[PDB]
Amino acid sequence: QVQLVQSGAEVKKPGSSVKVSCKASGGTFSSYAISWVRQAPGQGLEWMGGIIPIFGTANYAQKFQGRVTITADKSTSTAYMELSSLRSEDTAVYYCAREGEGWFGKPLRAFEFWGQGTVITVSSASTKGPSVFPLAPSSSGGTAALGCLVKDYFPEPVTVSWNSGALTSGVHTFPAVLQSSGLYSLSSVVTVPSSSLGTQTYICNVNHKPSNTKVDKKVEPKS
Amino acid sequence: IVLTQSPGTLSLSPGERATLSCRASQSVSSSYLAWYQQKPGQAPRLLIYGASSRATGIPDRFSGSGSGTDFTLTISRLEPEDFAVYYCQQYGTSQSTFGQGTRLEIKRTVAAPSVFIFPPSDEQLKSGTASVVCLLNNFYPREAKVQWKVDNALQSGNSQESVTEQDSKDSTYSLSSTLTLSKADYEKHKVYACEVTHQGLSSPVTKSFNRGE
Amino acid sequence: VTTYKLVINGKTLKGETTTKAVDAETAEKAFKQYANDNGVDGVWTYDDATKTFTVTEHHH
Repeated sequence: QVQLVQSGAEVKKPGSSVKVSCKASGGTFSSYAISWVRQAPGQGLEWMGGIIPIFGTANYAQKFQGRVTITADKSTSTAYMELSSLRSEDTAVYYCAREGEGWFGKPLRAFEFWGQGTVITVSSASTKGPSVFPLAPSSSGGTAALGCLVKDYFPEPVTVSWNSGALTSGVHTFPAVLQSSGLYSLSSVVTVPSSSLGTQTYICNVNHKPSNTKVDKKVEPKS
Repeated sequence: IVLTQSPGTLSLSPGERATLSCRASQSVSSSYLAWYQQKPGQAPRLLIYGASSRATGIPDRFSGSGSGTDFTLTISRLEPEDFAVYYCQQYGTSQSTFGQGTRLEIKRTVAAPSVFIFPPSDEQLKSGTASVVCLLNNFYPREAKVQWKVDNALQSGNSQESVTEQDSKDSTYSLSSTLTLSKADYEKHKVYACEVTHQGLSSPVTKSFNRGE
Repeated sequence: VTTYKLVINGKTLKGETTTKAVDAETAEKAFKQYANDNGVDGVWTYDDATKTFTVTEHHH
């Protein structure tokens, strides 16, 4: 069955170039268009271009003519996209999509199959593990809120759990925010009964794979 | 071509009928109009191709219609898994454009937020920066306003915020806002307050603390 | 160029993180800043066989 597997996330310096790969398995790789569609954080779908491998002819959105190159390698059923002189506005998820087939007569004229996406971050920042600060419950009717502030890391993503995954009810982990420093920042909060602050331990488990940070912060009530 | 979707947000209850609109600046052939569904963190999913044909595996409560410049996606009875972002697309070999997306959100009763404020921790103040966090928990609708005040002076340009997706259990939203100052600026003031405006509050709510106490 | 590791043994912060440096002295300077940024103050030890720093706060 048709499957598109894309290469992994990349951080790139501004002005450089990146090559993203999309390997297709389980279908003919020849007469069906492979396109590239990008999505900047919080924004819509934007078609970049596409190629019919058997003909080799690539088309591009006007916006990207001159710094994108889409190629296809029939020897490995892989499609490639090269984007050069990267700018910050090129931070996005890049999807590869393949046209579907008709029943007997053909082109679907729609993207039936999508890759899982490739996160491209364009930044001059260096890899940095997070700082984890407590958001301490104070002394909201019988309910207390606490959490962790996961600050000044790069790149995305970080994962947060509470008490090694045993605490899930009331948990809110917010989408990260990009600071003027170039570093990301996010908060995870949990709502708990005020009565439990004296008897339960609340530990936020922070994982940042790019820096191999695995770190556990005990959040205790301030007196 | 410019594809314009309406409305931008559609708030409906499960069981209701959703009608999504895609209008084109110029005529689009019916076999080139496709609809996609996208959920947070996932790739888009093909729903309708050729304006009216359901892709393999799409339940028959999804239907598409239209020709020329007016196209429509109808969902006859909203199941909870149908709340998502929807994109129309004009498929093309040499040029292809997407609509800007419609967000289909669950409508529920108004719920005022619970507001908490957290001072910067002692361990952060060791490092020369101070972060103040205001939490707005489980409110609906999504629109909320947060004003920071330092010694009753309105702040500006020194905060960032973000909002959760809509909760699957109770359909509410939560919001976190962080006000950032140097440690030196934080030591020069005493009252840190966060004032929340929202539809479920008959008047702005203020949560605050005095530095030190 | 060579990966160094930091194990954190604090009262409230426990775990590990890494960094890439040429020197053990360049890694030490990166780790000591990180530990201060997280408000950790403790006793420092180093094992060159494993390229691992350890910071341990008094009690836990």
